[PDB]
Amino acid sequence: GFTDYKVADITLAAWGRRELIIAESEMPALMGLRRKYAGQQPLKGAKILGCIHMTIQTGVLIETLVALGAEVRWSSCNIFSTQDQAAAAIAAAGIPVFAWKGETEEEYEWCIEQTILKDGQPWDANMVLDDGGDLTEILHKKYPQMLERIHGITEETTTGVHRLLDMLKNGTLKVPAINVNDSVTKSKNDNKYGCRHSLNDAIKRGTDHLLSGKQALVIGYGDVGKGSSQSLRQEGMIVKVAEVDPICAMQACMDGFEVVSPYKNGINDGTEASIDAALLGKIDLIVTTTGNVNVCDANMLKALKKRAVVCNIGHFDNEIDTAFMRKNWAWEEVKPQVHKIHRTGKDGFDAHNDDYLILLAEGRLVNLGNATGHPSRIMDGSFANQVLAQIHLFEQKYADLPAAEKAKRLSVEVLPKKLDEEVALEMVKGFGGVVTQLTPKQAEYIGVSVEGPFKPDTYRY
Amino acid sequence: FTDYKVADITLAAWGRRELIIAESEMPALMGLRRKYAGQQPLKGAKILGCIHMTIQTGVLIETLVALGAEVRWSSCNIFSTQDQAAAAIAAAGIPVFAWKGETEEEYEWCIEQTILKDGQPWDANMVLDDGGDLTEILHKKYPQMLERIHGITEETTTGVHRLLDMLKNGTLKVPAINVNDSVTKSKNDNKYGCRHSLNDAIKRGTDHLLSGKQALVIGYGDVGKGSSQSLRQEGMIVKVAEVDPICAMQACMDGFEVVSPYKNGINDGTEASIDAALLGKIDLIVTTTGNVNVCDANMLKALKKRAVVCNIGHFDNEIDTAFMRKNWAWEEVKPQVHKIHRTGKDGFDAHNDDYLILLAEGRLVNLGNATGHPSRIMDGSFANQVLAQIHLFEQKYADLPAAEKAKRLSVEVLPKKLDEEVALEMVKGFGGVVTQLTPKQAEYIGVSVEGPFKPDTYRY
Amino acid sequence: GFTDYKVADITLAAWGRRELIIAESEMPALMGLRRKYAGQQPLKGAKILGCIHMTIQTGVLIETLVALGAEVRWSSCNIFSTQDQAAAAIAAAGIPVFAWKGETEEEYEWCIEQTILKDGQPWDANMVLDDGGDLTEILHKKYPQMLERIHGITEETTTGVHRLLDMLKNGTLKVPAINVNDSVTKSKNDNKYGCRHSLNDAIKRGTDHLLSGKQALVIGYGDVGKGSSQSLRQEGMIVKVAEVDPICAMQACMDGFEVVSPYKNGINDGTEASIDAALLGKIDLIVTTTGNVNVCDANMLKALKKRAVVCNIGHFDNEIDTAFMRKNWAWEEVKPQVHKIHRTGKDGFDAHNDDYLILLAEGRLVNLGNATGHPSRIMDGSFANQVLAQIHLFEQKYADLPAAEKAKRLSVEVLPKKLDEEVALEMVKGFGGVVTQLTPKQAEYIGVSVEGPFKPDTYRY
Amino acid sequence: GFTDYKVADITLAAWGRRELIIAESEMPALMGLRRKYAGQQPLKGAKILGCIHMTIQTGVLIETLVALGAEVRWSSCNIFSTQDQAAAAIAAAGIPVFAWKGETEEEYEWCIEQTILKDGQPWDANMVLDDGGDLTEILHKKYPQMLERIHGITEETTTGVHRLLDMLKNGTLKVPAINVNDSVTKSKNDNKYGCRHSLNDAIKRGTDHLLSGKQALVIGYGDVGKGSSQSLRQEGMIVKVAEVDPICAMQACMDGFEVVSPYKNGINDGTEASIDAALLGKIDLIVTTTGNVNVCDANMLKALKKRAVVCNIGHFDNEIDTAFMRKNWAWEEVKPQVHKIHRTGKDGFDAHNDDYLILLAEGRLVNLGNATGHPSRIMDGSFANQVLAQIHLFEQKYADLPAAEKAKRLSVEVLPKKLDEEVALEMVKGFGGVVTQLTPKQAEYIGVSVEGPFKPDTYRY
Ligand SMILES: NC(=O)c1ccc[n+]([C@@H]2O[C@H](COP(=O)([O-])OP(=O)(O)OC[C@H]3O[C@@H](n4cnc5c(N)ncnc54)[C@H](O)[C@@H]3O)[C@@H](O)[C@H]2O)c1
Ligand SMILES: NC(=O)c1ccc[n+]([C@@H]2O[C@H](COP(=O)([O-])OP(=O)(O)OC[C@H]3O[C@@H](n4cnc5c(N)ncnc54)[C@H](O)[C@@H]3O)[C@@H](O)[C@H]2O)c1
Ligand SMILES: NC(=O)c1ccc[n+]([C@@H]2O[C@H](COP(=O)([O-])OP(=O)(O)OC[C@H]3O[C@@H](n4cnc5c(N)ncnc54)[C@H](O)[C@@H]3O)[C@@H](O)[C@H]2O)c1
Ligand SMILES: NC(=O)c1ccc[n+]([C@@H]2O[C@H](COP(=O)([O-])OP(=O)(O)OC[C@H]3O[C@@H](n4cnc5c(N)ncnc54)[C@H](O)[C@@H]3O)[C@@H](O)[C@H]2O)c1
Ligand SMILES: Nc1ncnc2c1ncn2[C@@H]1O[C@H](CO)[C@@H](O)[C@H]1O
Ligand SMILES: [Hg+2]
Ligand SMILES: [Hg+2]
Ligand SMILES: [Hg+2]
Ligand SMILES: [Hg+2]
Ligand SMILES: [Hg+2]
Ligand SMILES: [Hg+2]
Ligand SMILES: [Hg+2]
Ligand SMILES: [Hg+2]
Ligand SMILES: [Hg+2]
Ligand SMILES: [Hg+2]
Repeated sequence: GFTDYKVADITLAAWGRRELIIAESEMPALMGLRRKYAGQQPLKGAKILGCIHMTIQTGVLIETLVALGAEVRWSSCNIFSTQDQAAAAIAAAGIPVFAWKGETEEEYEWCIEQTILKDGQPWDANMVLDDGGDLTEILHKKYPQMLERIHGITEETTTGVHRLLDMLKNGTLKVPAINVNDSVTKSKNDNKYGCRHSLNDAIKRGTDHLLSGKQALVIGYGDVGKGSSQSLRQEGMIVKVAEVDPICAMQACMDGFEVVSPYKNGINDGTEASIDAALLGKIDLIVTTTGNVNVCDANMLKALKKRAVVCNIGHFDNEIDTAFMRKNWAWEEVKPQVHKIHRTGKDGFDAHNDDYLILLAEGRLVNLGNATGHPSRIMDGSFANQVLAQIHLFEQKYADLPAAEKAKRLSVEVLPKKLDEEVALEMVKGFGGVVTQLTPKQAEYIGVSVEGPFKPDTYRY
Repeated sequence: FTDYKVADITLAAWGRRELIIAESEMPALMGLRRKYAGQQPLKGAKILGCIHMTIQTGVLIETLVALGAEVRWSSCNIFSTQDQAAAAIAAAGIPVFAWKGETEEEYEWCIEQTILKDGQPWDANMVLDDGGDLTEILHKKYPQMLERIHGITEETTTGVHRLLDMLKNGTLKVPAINVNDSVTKSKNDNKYGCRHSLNDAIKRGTDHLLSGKQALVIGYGDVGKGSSQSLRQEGMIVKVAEVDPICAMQACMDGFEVVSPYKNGINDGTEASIDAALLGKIDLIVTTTGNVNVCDANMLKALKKRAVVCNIGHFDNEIDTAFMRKNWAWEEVKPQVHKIHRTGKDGFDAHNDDYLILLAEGRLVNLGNATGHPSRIMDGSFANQVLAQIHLFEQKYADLPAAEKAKRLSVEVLPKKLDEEVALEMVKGFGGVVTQLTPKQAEYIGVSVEGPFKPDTYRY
Repeated sequence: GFTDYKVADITLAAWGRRELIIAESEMPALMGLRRKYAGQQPLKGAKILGCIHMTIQTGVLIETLVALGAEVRWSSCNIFSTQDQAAAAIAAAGIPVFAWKGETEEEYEWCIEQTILKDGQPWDANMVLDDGGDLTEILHKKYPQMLERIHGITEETTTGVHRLLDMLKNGTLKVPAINVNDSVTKSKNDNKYGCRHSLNDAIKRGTDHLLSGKQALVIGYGDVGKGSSQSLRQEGMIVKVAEVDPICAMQACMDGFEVVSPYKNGINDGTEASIDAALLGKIDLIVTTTGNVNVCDANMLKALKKRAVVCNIGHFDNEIDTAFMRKNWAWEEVKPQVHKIHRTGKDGFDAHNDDYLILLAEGRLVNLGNATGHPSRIMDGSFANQVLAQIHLFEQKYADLPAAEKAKRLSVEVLPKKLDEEVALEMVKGFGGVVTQLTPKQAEYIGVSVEGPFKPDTYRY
Repeated sequence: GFTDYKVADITLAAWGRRELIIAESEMPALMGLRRKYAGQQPLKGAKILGCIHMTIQTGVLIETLVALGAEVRWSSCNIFSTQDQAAAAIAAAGIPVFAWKGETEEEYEWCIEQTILKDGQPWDANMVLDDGGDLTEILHKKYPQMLERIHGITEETTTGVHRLLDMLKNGTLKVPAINVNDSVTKSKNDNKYGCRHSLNDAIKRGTDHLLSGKQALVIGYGDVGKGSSQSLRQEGMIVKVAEVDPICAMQACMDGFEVVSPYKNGINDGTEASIDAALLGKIDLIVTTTGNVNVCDANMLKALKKRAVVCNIGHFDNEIDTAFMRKNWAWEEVKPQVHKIHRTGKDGFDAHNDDYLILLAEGRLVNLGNATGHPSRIMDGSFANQVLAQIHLFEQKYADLPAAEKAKRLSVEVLPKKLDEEVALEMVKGFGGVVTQLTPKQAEYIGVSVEGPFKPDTYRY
């Protein structure tokens, strides 16, 4: 008689379970942790609030946490990112999950509240696993009594880590966090290769456009921008890159991309006159990758080539000024998470109008909104880090420390390099890769253990 | 002017024509030349320099001199000098001791001619090093000169490793700047420089088709990443070896098969541990590690007939060339190309089929068989070298009280703001246009509109 | 009260129409023909039996034939290739179409029969548009009388053209044909670049597998093999290629692939001992591209690495020995067109068994079965050629010619190079591409017209 | 006392011989022919006039002809293409060769005449091996009596075949020819992948310029322009392509290039105003690949970005208007085959002038002029076809045919596909590739012999 969940359709569970059984075979780092630690039950007593895209990959993460002893209550961190078969399979396993594809904002907030509250009162949570910081913010603003008994936060993504550091700087962070994003087996695997796999995927599923021979503009060349640029260049797009960071721009030039600004001399006045209309009038596809605000602005949207695709793969939809488009232009749904936005005006359009843009996932993360996000074998790295981070903070028991002892551990830290390497090794073995073992003489020559770690903490890979 | 030794001074006019082209390819370095000419920030600097005597190094040397410095220069490798570059520098009245094809004895004699002027220690007060050989000779043989030296700026991964070892052991006597770990060095030169120059060197030495053939790249650090791409972009089927599982994961995701020369990755020192089936299919092996003996005698015995062997790490002992010199007959094809006949030491059949081709006698192949990295890439490295010389010279460490010294005795990198300023001049060189953050966006991500744009933790 | 159709769900018509309007914007060659010829109605009196994948792209073709004066009756040429929203939109425009995704063989045969018959009697067809030759063969074997009134066949694909050339050599071909496949703007566009876009697309939709770092074997390196190999390599697969043709093998080597045989020394002795078990045990993905029979045989399937994906992008499913798999192994449906094939035997599978292969689209064309086939901007070339071919053979009126005139025109021919060039020019202008105009001096220098054709008939591009 | 040669430096022979011995190991098709035919001496009595770039590769070809029984007299077909060590090694083997790197035009013509004449009178030539048609033209215009006793011409390159086809159409061709260029193992090997190898090679040797991140324009997208574009794109250049052939242009778009014209709307109006000065002012590198005249004209050269590199890889230097630059601008030699062309005027220049172009090889084929041309393993295919073509025409003995029989055989033909396949098979084996053998059932299914040929003559690969 399990009823503590809300999903689109519980009858999708058998399909979900079939896809989780496949995903386990694609996630050797995560299933290596499930096997190594099952006997010790390192998360026995852990009560984890989780807010991360309710995908098949997240299903394998949740079932690993539970297999190691945890109880969880789960929600998705985006209105369009749930895979309803994954949510159904987790609910069918007796796990509280509140998530469906195509939530309203009001439904999204309700789902997070259903994880925080059990039977109308605060759950006895003692751990947080977050992607983006929405759940972390809600606890700090609305449930400070709950944070007293929470040992830590493990945060998936660049934007969430930024939010945590902002809190730590202001003295408002209440519990220590692990920056899961900045493991190399997360940042330089998931953020880059995941977007390489999933950006072109999402654009094909939404539009079935040919990409070969068409013009793209990628805004940003961080980890997401580098993967996104490759996703499109490998398909034969002519890609131009925009950046504010000249080091990232230098990489884009060396990687074979032209570096351009939407604005004349890179100076945005706020005026239409500052827009490079000739440049934007040639672009078939714009992708935002920044974690910043209004990097695809109203004046750019007005200047884009007719019938251009617009999408965002950064964490939050405000990278694109979709509010401007909702206020001024007519939205025609092609199919779910695909809109033609008619620049002829707000009330009504001609069905054969040529002056439209195609917006994917209403500006929300397009890989998860229009496809299935990153593949299992990539999310293996991110989620093996999540499990190690949950074990570490749970074992430290911050909530039970005296005040003077809390003050010494209240930090946002990354996992040790040795753990990042042990995750990587399982990922390499999963490809059938064979790492060389250093001879004792070689290990002495370069000043490392045969076991590693192999690099200094300053190393950038 | 006679205070120099080069292959042929008559090559000076050609070297000057190529320096004028290189200046047009090096906007970051020429931007510094123009920004700081007025102030003469290196007036009174006396720089001992030991780095590959190429056209690119010529532009560095003339930048230092234009900013007020005096220099004395040698190459840090027996095969890396461009004789036209060394001639142009000598013709400009700068002391330089370098030629392509030095013996080891000539190599040591060149470094000693920088250290000594007219038979006595030069009054040197700055060091610019690539690989640590000059640093090491000053510490072991000329410790007194180090009492008047304000610091060392070190170019390469291997040299920085040697500096950090000295610092660990308390033997380092002057502070150093790790130039290698600017992003506009490590993630520019080490990677993209090898992408440009490895296939260049192979083609000039052998003129072999690369497309369709099998390569093994040992290492997947910055040099191994660039080397793998140099080969893959030509259509090679590239396999990668690594001891670092994170670097191996990157190779797998970059589309390479990750393999070991040894069964299960375990080198037990015996022939039985060699994966003979794997090595018997390899047409090209490239070492990129900065480690010792990563292409060993048993690997060399197992390689496919007529495989090419080369090293692009700093030192020749990545490959066991000593083994080949002791066991096998060397046939010079042309300078820096040898066929190594596996049939015996004291002769070979001119038509023997059982040989390897060794490039640059196992020394850095890009510089030995071609011209190393291109100007527009070395612009990043060398703009960092100039900023690093200006910083340590302005700090005047040799002139500080003992207590002040002990606090400044470190191996540091340049600040990120300077790395970003070098990158911006490189981007403008390509006609790239960086976007300016709005005040609202700068507030939103918590940075200055001017930068720096990233925390020190950021890996790019 | 139109009712002369059978589709999955007429209510999908509005969605189909939205996608057709987008597809028109992606198909400048085909809509250039619709606009150039509308006034002249060159297919006035044409009654076309068509049997080509009922996709959005085929809808733009159909509505082009109709806009130039044709009547059509339409079936799909594959049980899984129909897009139900495309079939619905065509049914809704009052065109007879018999097609849905997931037909049985019996339902496939029934749909072809509904195009051939109108009200229980042979339709007064006078033109055939075919893909693969099945409708051509049915007319020749079962409705020979109908071929007396038919002016010609236009055939889309390599396999269909092979079958026509066989009929012509045996004297069994009754009407003239145009080989549409061998326009350069078909064979060197669709067959190659279409499979580049759509093979990785279909594998991602079916499995969501990471491709980067995994081992593929592509059987064949013709136009489909070339595009398929690029589809996988550009995602970071380690691709090996098999071939029987040493010229195509040479091209694969030069393109940077290792050329291997599933068989020791390339010799299939029919025994397990001739299988290269070491090679096949490292393969994560096998793709058949040959148009030949049993190129992924039972012994190969037994030797494949556990959890390998198996698929076919050739015209017919017998490239893979799926009959062996149905007889011997247990099929578990993951979701439509995705089956795990448990190598543990016939009489039950374990949900958690690790010893299975994944078969896509039951061995049928994977790009059309698991995704949407080639994109509109590629099918533009193929379908502009189809329209030109239909116009040409309909204008020649073979059925109306005296016997001695017929004998001189009974051929399998390609379209003239000038029309291939004019299709190409419209495709290039669709990218914003600008061709140079030869000066008269340069035209004279190379022996051509400023207007083209630019190349001799021998030219291979 | 052999003296019947002229080379730069006979002391380079031992170096040339060392490189020939390495080249033999890289040319398995050509050394397979040497082994197959040495016993039968099929070129016993052949007296071959040869005019083809005097490289190491050409050396292996010459020594193969000689090993099969031929005598030759040799010249280079370009003033800058000779490798002096190769010429020295051939002279040291007692073979008449007249060739050095850096000939004047007068020396070039003299070398060809030294092959034609032995001891001041016509040599008893009976075969011709040409690359570009210059020897063929001289024999037709100046030595018709020598053509009476010649059995055939074997022509290497696209430009030479065009010249033969013009002579055949005008009835002026006096002996039959084999078009070697249009073997697939020539045109789709040498012309494409040779230039892929050798273009970037020559640019790096001449300039040592970084190519990554810079802007290129390739004029033409036939076999040489396809290879050239890839040489540059694989280095990270941003490549734009010009074409007059829309089918070639459609290939460029689909391959991921922007297709542009040096002229506004592609139309040369006779004036500077029709030059797209905005486009050319961004180009760092222009490469001509056309076999046409003045495709990089004076007005394009005036508009190019300061410090741009200019080069040609088509057969003749007149692709670029170098006569304009010689008449109007000051040439500064950087080093051999590298000139800075100062656009500030003819008389002199400032050493630090910024307003110059860098011209490679004085506009002569840049791969051979600034590097070593194509590699041995590619030239293997071309030169195996040359040997087969020499055997074929020498065996046919056209010179000895009566007039009525000559008229039936006077043709420009390609080698049969079976021989092109046999060359490709030796090249594939050279890579370690393994071709699959068709089973009898598969051979019947696709209508071919198990031995091949595998494709119809219409097939384009
Ligand atoms: N969709 C996914 O699956 C996914 C995966 C990982 C991360 N993310 C999210 O993607 C975003 C980017 O993450 P990341 O790891 O690449 O961050 P990052 O810091 O590595 O890169 C962002 C880049 O944006 C650039 N930028 C900022 N403002 C700009 C502007 N106005 N114009 C141009 N460039 C500008 C920065 O200079 C920086 O290099 C974050 O919101 C992150 O949480 C999404
Ligand atoms: N030729 C050039 O122009 C050039 C340019 C830059 C640096 N360098 C030199 O190249 C070398 C490498 O520099 P880097 O910056 O790439 O260093 P790095 O530390 O980034 O990379 C070296 C890699 O070698 C790997 N490795 C070590 N031992 C190994 C073994 N036994 N088998 C397999 N892999 C092994 C390490 O795991 C590491 O990832 C250094 O010697 C450096 O000074 C040369
Ligand atoms: N799925 C699609 O959208 C699509 C697109 C175009 C064509 N097609 C179909 O794809 C198939 C191939 O078409 P194509 O145009 O590439 O034909 P093709 O003749 O160009 O190539 C087929 C290749 O298969 C090779 N081959 C044959 N038997 C082989 C074997 N046993 N092992 C290895 N290689 C073998 C041949 O040598 C040949 O090079 C045909 O059935 C055609 O109708 C499908
Ligand atoms: N350097 C080498 O080693 C090498 C190798 C092979 C061939 N070649 C020579 O290269 C040249 C090209 O040979 P190919 O086999 O590529 O010929 P091709 O006929 O395949 O291609 C030449 C292309 O140039 C295009 N073209 C002609 N005029 C043009 C113009 N004004 N603007 C743009 N495009 C234009 C044509 O449309 C055609 O596609 C010939 O001279 C040939 O002899 C040189
Ligand atoms: N399939 C997936 N399942 C769960 N989270 C994912 C998936 N694809 C991408 N993400 C995550 O989305 C985050 C952005 O909210 C990224 O940091 C990444 O770790
Ligand atoms: Hg979340
Ligand atoms: Hg999120
Ligand atoms: Hg750039
Ligand atoms: Hg040095
Ligand atoms: Hg060095
Ligand atoms: Hg791997
Ligand atoms: Hg069909
Ligand atoms: Hg079909
Ligand atoms: Hg010639
Ligand atoms: Hg020639």
